[PDB]
Order: sequence, then C-alpha cells, then structure tokens
Amino acid sequence: NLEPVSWSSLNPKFLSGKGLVIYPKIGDKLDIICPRAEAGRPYEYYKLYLVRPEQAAACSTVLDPNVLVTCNRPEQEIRFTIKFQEFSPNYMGLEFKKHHDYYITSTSNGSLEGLENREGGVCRTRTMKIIMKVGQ
Amino acid sequence: GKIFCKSVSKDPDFRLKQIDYVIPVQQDRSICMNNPLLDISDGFFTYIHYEGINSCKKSDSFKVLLSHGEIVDRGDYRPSLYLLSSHYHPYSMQVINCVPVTCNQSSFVFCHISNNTKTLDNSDYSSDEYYITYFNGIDRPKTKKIPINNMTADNRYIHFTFSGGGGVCLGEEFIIPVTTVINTDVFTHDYCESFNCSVQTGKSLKEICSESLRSPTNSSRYNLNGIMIISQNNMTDFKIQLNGITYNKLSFGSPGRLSKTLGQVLYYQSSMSWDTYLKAGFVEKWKPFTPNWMNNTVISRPNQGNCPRYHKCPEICYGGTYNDIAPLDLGKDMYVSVILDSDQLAENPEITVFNSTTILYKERVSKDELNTRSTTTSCFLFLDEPWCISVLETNRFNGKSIRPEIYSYKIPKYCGTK
Amino acid sequence: KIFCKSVSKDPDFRLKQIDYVIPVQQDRSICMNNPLLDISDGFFTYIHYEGINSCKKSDSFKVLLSHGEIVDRGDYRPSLYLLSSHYHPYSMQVINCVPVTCNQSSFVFCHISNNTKTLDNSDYSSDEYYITYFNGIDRPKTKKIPINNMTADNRYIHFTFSGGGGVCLGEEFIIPVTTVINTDVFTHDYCESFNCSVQTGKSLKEICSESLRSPTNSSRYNLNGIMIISQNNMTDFKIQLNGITYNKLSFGSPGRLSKTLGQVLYYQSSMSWDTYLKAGFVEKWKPFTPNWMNNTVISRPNQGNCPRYHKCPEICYGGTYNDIAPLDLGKDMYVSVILDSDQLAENPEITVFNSTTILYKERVSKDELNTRSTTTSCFLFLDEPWCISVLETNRFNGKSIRPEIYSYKIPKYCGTK
Ligand SMILES: *[C@@H]1O[C@H](CO)[C@@H](O[C@@H]2O[C@H](CO)[C@@H](O[C@@H]3O[C@H](CO)[C@@H](O)[C@H](O)[C@@H]3O)[C@H](O)[C@H]2NC(C)=O)[C@H](O)[C@H]1NC(C)=O
Ligand SMILES: *[C@@H]1O[C@H](CO)[C@@H](O[C@@H]2O[C@H](CO)[C@@H](O[C@@H]3O[C@H](CO)[C@@H](O)[C@H](O)[C@@H]3O)[C@H](O)[C@H]2NC(C)=O)[C@H](O)[C@H]1NC(C)=O
Ligand SMILES: *[C@@H]1O[C@H](CO)[C@@H](O[C@@H]2O[C@H](CO)[C@@H](O)[C@H](O)[C@H]2NC(C)=O)[C@H](O)[C@H]1NC(C)=O
Ligand SMILES: *[C@@H]1O[C@H](CO)[C@@H](O[C@@H]2O[C@H](CO)[C@@H](O)[C@H](O)[C@H]2NC(C)=O)[C@H](O)[C@H]1NC(C)=O
Ligand SMILES: *[C@@H]1O[C@H](CO)[C@@H](O)[C@H](O)[C@H]1NC(C)=O
Ligand SMILES: *[C@@H]1O[C@H](CO)[C@@H](O)[C@H](O)[C@H]1NC(C)=O
Ligand SMILES: *[C@@H]1O[C@H](CO)[C@@H](O)[C@H](O)[C@H]1NC(C)=O
Ligand SMILES: *[C@@H]1O[C@H](CO)[C@@H](O)[C@H](O)[C@H]1NC(C)=O
Ligand SMILES: *[C@@H]1O[C@H](CO)[C@@H](O)[C@H](O)[C@H]1NC(C)=O
Ligand SMILES: *[C@@H]1O[C@H](CO)[C@@H](O)[C@H](O)[C@H]1NC(C)=O
Repeated sequence: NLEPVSWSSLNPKFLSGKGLVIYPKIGDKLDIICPRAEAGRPYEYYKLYLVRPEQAAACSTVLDPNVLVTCNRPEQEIRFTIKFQEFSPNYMGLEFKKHHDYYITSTSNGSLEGLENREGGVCRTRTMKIIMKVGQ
Repeated sequence: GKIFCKSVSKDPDFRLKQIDYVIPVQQDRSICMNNPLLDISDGFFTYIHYEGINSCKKSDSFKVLLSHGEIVDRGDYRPSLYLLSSHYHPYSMQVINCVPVTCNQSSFVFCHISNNTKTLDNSDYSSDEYYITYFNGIDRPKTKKIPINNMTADNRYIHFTFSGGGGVCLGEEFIIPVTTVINTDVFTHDYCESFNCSVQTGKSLKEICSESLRSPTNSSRYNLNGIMIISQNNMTDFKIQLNGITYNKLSFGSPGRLSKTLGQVLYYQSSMSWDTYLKAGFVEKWKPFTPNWMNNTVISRPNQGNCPRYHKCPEICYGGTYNDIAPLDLGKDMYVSVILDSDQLAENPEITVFNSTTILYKERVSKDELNTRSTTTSCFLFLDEPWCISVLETNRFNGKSIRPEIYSYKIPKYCGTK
Repeated sequence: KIFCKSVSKDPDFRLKQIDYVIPVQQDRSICMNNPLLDISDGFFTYIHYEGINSCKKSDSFKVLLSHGEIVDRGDYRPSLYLLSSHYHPYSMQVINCVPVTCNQSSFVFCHISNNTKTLDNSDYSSDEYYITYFNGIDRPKTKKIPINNMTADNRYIHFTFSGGGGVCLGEEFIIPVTTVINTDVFTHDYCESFNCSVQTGKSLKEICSESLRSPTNSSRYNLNGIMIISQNNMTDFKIQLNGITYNKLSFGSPGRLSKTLGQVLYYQSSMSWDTYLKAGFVEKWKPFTPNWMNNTVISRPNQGNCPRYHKCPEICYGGTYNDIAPLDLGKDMYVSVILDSDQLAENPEITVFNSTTILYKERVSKDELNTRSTTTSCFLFLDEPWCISVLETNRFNGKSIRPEIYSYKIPKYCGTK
C-alpha cells in the first residue's frame, strides 16, 4: 500500500514545479481520492487524462487520451484504486510493466463550465501532475 | 442427470485442476500471450490467443495462435483438452480481432484484418478485410475472404468488427457476435432514461444516455452490439447479413458471446459502461437480435473510475472486464462464471455458481493474490455429469511473461463437502 | 577488367577457408548437407539442412537459415560476417528451400509437406509454401503464399522450389522451381537431332520423351521453370508460374538465377543425358528462355550409364550440382568449383574456363576430398573480382559431415606461383 493522493488545489504534495512524483514498485496499491464536499463549500470538478510526457509538458490533450477518471460528484467521495500490475480492467489495456514513466494530469478549469476544457487548465496553473517512475 | 448442489452453501469441492499441456509455452520471456478465447461444442474446442512483443494489446500482436482440439476421457472421471492442430494466423500482424466457433466437430475463426490499428475510429469497413479461417484435426487450414460487398445490413452501419469470446453454428449459418460503428444517433434509451438517479449538473439523462454510447476516442462515433449471420453452400455463394442488437436495455459496444447450451442459445455481453451488472440472456428472436435480459443483482465485475463493482447509475463510463457465463440448470435459473472479487482492481478470480438474485456458492482459484484480466467458461455433460472448463487471462508472474491458464472443475454433487 | 584472361598454369587464387560461419555440431550423428548461398549487394543468405544419421534432404530435422554481411577487415580480402541465424519453424516438414537476398535482407522460399514423396503421389494443393524473411535486427517472420490466387501458363500438377538461389528484380522475386505434370506436352527437336547409336529397345523419339519422366513415377514428368512473385509490401500477393523454354529440354533439376554483371544468369544442374554445362543468360521471361551456351569442356561426374563427358541421349538419372559465376562478359569467362572425377563425387577444383577451353584450375585440397555439389558467387571487392564458394564436404571419415566455405581472388596476372 501507498499513501493515497487527494486530488485538490489544496494539497501540498503537488510541488509548485515538479508536480507530485512517486516511485512505486510493482504490486503496490495507490488510491487517488478526489475530494469530498469541502467544509468551505468550494466545489471541485476535474477530469483526469492518462497522458504522455511530451503533452504533459505542453499541457494539451487531443481526442485520443482516455478520460481516466472524472470528479463528477461533490458529495460522494469518488476514488480510484491502482495496483501496478500489468493487466488492468481499463479500456486500452494500460500495461504498467517496470522501469517506465506514467503521467496523470487534468486540463480542466476548477468548475464544471470548463470540465472538458482540454487546452490548458490545472496542468500549468497549479502544476497538479502526478508522475510515477516505477522502479529505481 | 440433474443431480447436483442447488442451494446456498459453503466450502464447495469443485475438484479444481489446472491444465498446462494445451497452451504452448513461448521461449521468449518478453512475449505476452494475451486475450484468450475458448469455445467448446460437441466434444471439440477451438482456442485462440494473441502473442505480442513487450505489449499485451490485441491488435498490437505479431502472432495469433489458433488451436483445434477435442475433449477426451483418459479414465480420469473428468474432461481433458486434447490438442490436435495448432497453426498461426496468416495475417497475425494485421489482426484487429478474432472470434472462435467450433462447427460440426471442426474449428472456424472469424477475424477482422486491417492495416490501421485505429481503423474503428477513422475508417470504414470497405477499407478493411474480413476472413474465415477453418480447419480440423487432419485438414490443412484454409482462409477465405468474406465478401462484405455482398453483405446486407439492417441499418446504416459504417464499420464493424467480430468482437467476442465465441460464436455459434446453426445449420448452414454461422452467428458471430459483432460490434458495429455508426456515426448518427438512431437509438432510443427507455431503459437508461428510466433510472431514478441523481442527474449530473452538466447534462440531462437523455443526453447522458445518448453520449454514453459514443466511442471514447471519436465523439462522433457510436458503438452498437449485434450479430453477423453467414450462410453458405460448402464455402460457396456466401450470404452475409448484419443485424443489430435490440434497443431494449442498450449498453455500449463491447465483446460478447453466443453459446449453444442446454438446447438454448445464450448471449453474453461484457459490461463496459455504466450498467455494471451481468448482461446476458437467451435468444428469443433473431430479427431484431433480442436476448431476454436477466435481472442479476449479484454478479458484476471490477473497474477503475466512476463505474466500479455494483455500480448502477447511468454515467459516461468506459472500462470493464470480460467474464463469460455458462448455464447449469434452466428450471432453477442457475449459472456459473469465473468473476473477479474486487471492486476496482482485476484480481482474485472466483468460480461462482449463482442465481439471478443470490450467489449460491463460490471458491477462490488461488490462496495468493492473482492478477486476472478476463475469464471465459464453458460447461458440458461428461459421463452424465456436469463439467466445466475455464480460461483465465492471468498475470501471476509480474514482470515475466504472461500466459493464460486453463482450469477444469465439476459442479458439486452434494452441498458442503470438504 | 584487369585480371588473367588467358590459358596459363599455376594460378594464385589466394585461397582461404572460412570455418566460423557454418556452425559445428557436437553430435556426430548430424549430417550438415545441401548448402545454399546467395550474395547480393554486399549481403548473403546461407541455408543448410541438418539430419540424424542421414544426409537426405527431406530426411532432416533442422534447417538452418543464416543472414550476413560482407565486411572489410583491412585484410585486402572479403570476410563473411554472420549476422542472424535461425532454425526453420517447420523444419521437419521441409521438402526444399531456395535463398534470395533482397534489399540487403534474407528471404527463404520453402515447400512444406507431410509426404516426403509428395512429388510422386500428391499435388501442390495438398502442400503449403512459405516465405521466411528476416535481417540483422528484425525477428524472422514467415508468411504463407496464397497459391489459390496463382496463375499458371500450363496444366502443372506439382512444384517445388529447387535450386541454389533466386533473384530480386524491383518488387518481383524470381525463384527457380521444378514442376510436375502428368501429360507429355513437350517437343524434343534438340534431343531428336542427335546422331548417336540407336538403342535396340526404343527409338530416339521415345528415348527423349521418356528421359523427361520422373525416375520414380513413370507417369510423371519433371520440367524446370521459374516463379514470379510481385507484391505490395507483403500485401495482396500476385504469383505467376512460368515454365522453361522447350528448346534444349533437360530433366527437372535444381537450378539457379543470379544477378551478375548487369545480366541475369540461369544455371541448370545436368542430371540427365546431356552431361555438359547447362547455363545461359535470360532473354525472355515468358516463356523462360535462357540463351543456352555451347560449352564443350564443363561436365560433372556420375556413376552408371552417364558418367562425365557423356553426350548421347539415354534414360539416365544422377549427377552433381555445380554453380557457375561469370567473370567477364566480353571475354565469355566463367568460374566454377567442379569435380575432377569421371564417376565419383570427389576432388573439387576451382576452374576458370571459356565456353570452349579451360583457362586455369586449382585443387581445393591436396588430399582426396568428397564433395557432392558446389556453389559459387563472385563480386567486386576493392575494385577486384573475388569469389566465395561453398562445398558440402566430408573431410573427416563419415561422422560429423559439414560444408566448407572458401574465398579466393581471380589472379591479377597469369602464371604466378
Ligand atoms: C434462488 O432464487 C429464489 C427466488 O427465485 C430463492 O427462493 C427462495 O428463497 C428462500 C430464502 O432463502 C428459500 O428458503 C425459505 O426458507 C424458509 C425457512 O423456514 C421457508 O419457510 C420458506 O418457505 C423458504 O423455503 C426458498 O427455499 C427459496 N425458494 C424455493 C422454491 O426453494 C432461492 O432461495 C434462491 N436460491 C437459494 C439457494 O437460496
Ligand atoms: C470521427 O468519426 C467520424 C465518423 O466516421 C469521422 O468522419 C469522417 O471523417 C473523414 C475524415 O476524418 C471525412 O472525410 C471524407 O473523406 C473523403 C475522402 O476524401 C471525402 O470524399 C469526403 O467528402 C470527406 O472529405 C468524412 O466525411 C467523415 N464522415 C464520413 C461519413 O466518412 C471523423 O473523421 C472522425 N474524426 C476523428 C478525429 O477521428
Ligand atoms: C474555465 O473555462 C470555462 C469554459 O467554459 C470558462 O467559462 C467561460 O468563460 C468565458 C470567458 O472567456 C465566458 O465568456 C463564458 O461565458 C464562460 N462560459 C462558457 C460556457 O463558455 C470559465 O470562465 C473558466 N474559468 C473558471 C471556471 O474559473
Ligand atoms: C504416378 O503419377 C500418376 C499421375 O498422377 C499417379 O496416378 C494418379 O494417382 C492419384 C493418386 O493415387 C490419383 O488420384 C489419380 O487419379 C491418378 N491418375 C492421374 C492421371 O493423376 C500415380 O499414382 C503415380 N504413381 C505412384 C504414386 O506410385
Ligand atoms: C450479391 O448481391 C447481388 C445484388 O445485391 C445479388 O444478386 C447476389 O445474389 C448477391 N450474392 C452473390 C454471391 O453475388
Ligand atoms: C454442419 O452440419 C449441419 C448439419 O445439419 C449442416 O446442415 C451444415 O451444412 C454443416 N456445415 C458445413 C457442412 O459447413
Ligand atoms: C424508480 O422508478 C421505478 C419505476 O417508476 C420505481 O419502481 C422505483 O421504485 C423508482 N426508484 C425509487 C428509488 O423509488
Ligand atoms: C428485475 O430484478 C429486480 C431485482 O430484485 C426485481 O425486483 C424485479 O421484479 C425484476 N423485474 C421483473 C420484471 O421480474
Ligand atoms: C576462348 O574461346 C575463343 C573462341 O571461342 C578462342 O578464340 C580463345 O582463344 C579462347 N580463350 C583462350 C584463352 O584461348
Ligand atoms: C526492394 O528494392 C526494390 C528496388 O527497385 C523496390 O522496388 C522494392 O519495393 C524493395 N522492397 C522489397 C520488399 O522488394
């Protein structure tokens, strides 16, 4: 198991320049909790894309990136468990293997108006990118 | 006859045994053998799997194995898979999908071949090719091109692929599960629109349900399940028909299955959208292709994202696992299936004998945690007793080569024996 | 264009044997037999068969396929660099294979059958034919040839790729092939024109018709030919099978096509009554017409009623395969490793010859050496003509039999020792 990663603009683990880097070994669990209804009622709506390093640097996604998980419900604690095995129940396989890099980001504006905005968004404003170099 | 456990019980003795001599063992550790398929009929089976280099994606495969074999008694009081013939698909490097059918004690493989791995997102079926590869224990395999030009369709389909874990032979007609692509919303969704779930603030349920049928990589395309009926005069004068599945309880296009079992025709559809419960049913009519959908409240499948196990409410979701079922008793509405006992991860396969409303009994395959991406199950009468053979797309050795596993087991004669 | 082109003695070929290309089997029961070698554009393809206690072609449990490159080592001579080496996936069912090096890569055209005698009692629809292709980096891939979409110029009942090499011309492959047909559709003006003693049994027209029959199927005839395979980057194959010209017909036998000196050279091993060199450059492709040479000095040994230098028509079968390689087109010069024996397959000799005279020659070994067939390929290296030959040798007595590769240079000056 690993420390779950709460996906909100109010999380310190997202380094202002490097994002959140993780070095998970194969067979590790990792939750990605998207936040519940926060106390101050700041509704947080995102849409996460499994992406490639080049467009993770450029912070742009075309139609081919698959919507890995979307933070639809504000009340329900929506979550996303990951085991770094090879086989995954996701569309497009998503083989993890070992000694690879895996980048997860969101291009969305904070609210639901830009939910499917794929041009810019949080990837560069807050640099909320999860980078997972397995191994080492 | 029908003398077996039909009640809720613990500690079942399936007499589970693994079969290792059927599936070949590749010398290269980097090769991944993935997406196994198995279809049994009249004591003969057809097994198919894909081989790729450092990648377990189906069309990303340089070899596609096609095996034909027979069920044989070895005096063991249990069925054994006897491999008779084994060939590689002549167009393996271009295979997008294949479906096995064992017809008249012979093997038939229906494959979709294309130069473009993304053909389903940006092309049409006139740009691709479709083949029937057929052989048995003695004859050399022969491959014939399907004349899709001479095909008749019940709707304005723009693309299609044979997608599923098995097909069916009825007389001179082959019935293969297929997933079609169409670029206009010609569908209705009374079943999806009738759910009383929280309405998401962006769109309404009619929009949610229309868009949930779209391809996730082409917002302009829709994936609709269906069947293909191919009749012929001894590989002559092919007559091909493409019919869509009923609009009652529509679910996003996904690999399915047709199986001849117990005097019936069973259709299965993998749940890759928001309705995470078992989609299966016996075939009532053929036009439109109407399976009598079950109300299963206990069988689901794991998936990451917004639609995990036991999820019911409509939502724009994509993802899931393929898990065949096999009927055991028509009157008692009993079925067996190797499902994954996890909410979001694909692991811990469990042989599960179930009702439409209750789980009857179950058993883990391995004591240790086991990765399993898909399972298929087929059951049959052997020595007047019900036996089943399942294939699991396993990854027990993480980091090393991937190879599926075959298990044989018996429905328990008595309840609670250990 | 600067080498010895006259009759002379004591030539200096600078002969060297190559041993590191062909593997050496630890098992004494293995027979390494039937070597094939084709060189093109600085790359080569080598093939040979391995069997257990038997050196017969279809009686082989392993078939090696090797791809490699010609490399300069600063040695002032070409060296063979072995790049890839694989075993045929259907080796235990291989009846015959032919190598082609196309675009600096290796291509192997093989015939697979359950019946080692398929050519006597079966047909080609009952068998399968494959192309196995690979290079230095890519894993070998084998594709089945769609013989269903094949067009033929005659009513052939069977065929096998039989020869020491093929040819790549643009997008088309041209492979030598031996066909089987069960009706006498042939004429024999050339054989019938011979002024030889009439055999008391049959007439010359009968002798010449029947000498084309298979020696193991009195009802079948073996006719040489070519196969033209055009394709769209291994897609939508278009395959054509054309027979050889009826001018100067000789019983079906392994042949060769080679790209040399801007021309295409065809060779046919002499396994019938005409024991002299059958070779010629290709004029037309349909029908496959090679301009046959009128060579009066190159033959081959064989036991029985047709030994070396036999000319008269006779129902004969047997002989040895001995490739040739052209050295100068204007001077009509060729080189070949032939067998210096009347009836036994022994004493290989590198021979540079005219169509009418032998120019010079040299024995490969001072000791007696058994050699059943030889193949030779020549090329320009460092602005000089060099040649490489492979001999299926048996230097040790019996036991581990293995072919040998030799490299030599055409002598710059005449009579230097
Ligand atoms: C399979 O589904 C059927 C419904 O389609 C289930 O039906 C009935 O379920 C009850 C509750 O388990 C069974 O037992 C009951 O037990 C009490 C104990 O006193 C008894 O008074 C009731 O009359 C009833 O027998 C009931 O047997 C069963 N129906 C029949 C006809 O047996 C069924 O339970 C599900 N399968 C299993 C194994 O539970
Ligand atoms: C998403 O899927 C749709 C559904 O097929 C795709 O629609 C088709 O897209 C192509 C080009 O992407 C259009 O081009 C056509 O090309 C031919 C050949 O030059 C020309 O004759 C036509 O007039 C047209 O220019 C095509 O019209 C369009 N629709 C159909 C029915 O074919 C769409 O391209 C896909 N988009 C992505 C990004 O994958
Ligand atoms: C995030 O993106 C959304 C995209 O819809 C923005 O909403 C639009 O903002 C523009 C300003 O450029 C307005 O003209 C539009 O009326 C807004 N709505 C739509 C539907 O376009 C939003 O302002 C962005 N910023 C946030 C949400 O903080
Ligand atoms: C020699 O060749 C002839 C010609 O093919 C063979 O005769 C044929 O044999 C096949 C298979 O037995 C039959 O189907 C054909 O009807 C026969 N006739 C013809 C005209 O093809 C003959 O069998 C061969 N001799 C052998 C195998 O010993
Ligand atoms: C193909 O279609 C044509 C016209 O649609 C029809 O006449 C024919 O019977 C069909 N089948 C074949 C094998 O041509
Ligand atoms: C399979 O068997 C059935 C038996 O009724 C027959 O009708 C059908 O034509 C057979 N399929 C063939 C010969 O391809
Ligand atoms: C949803 O609607 C159906 C039919 O109108 C009804 O039977 C069901 O009770 C409803 N759901 C809830 C939670 O009331
Ligand atoms: C469908 O399944 C549910 C599950 O309990 C059941 O309540 C409902 O009656 C079923 N519908 C029909 C028509 O049987
Ligand atoms: C080669 O043959 C020609 C005639 O065919 C002859 O004149 C010439 O002398 C021969 N070559 C040598 C070296 O004798
Ligand atoms: C090989 O080279 C020729 C050169 O003309 C070219 O036409 C052909 O496409 C190349 N590739 C193959 C596979 O022959």
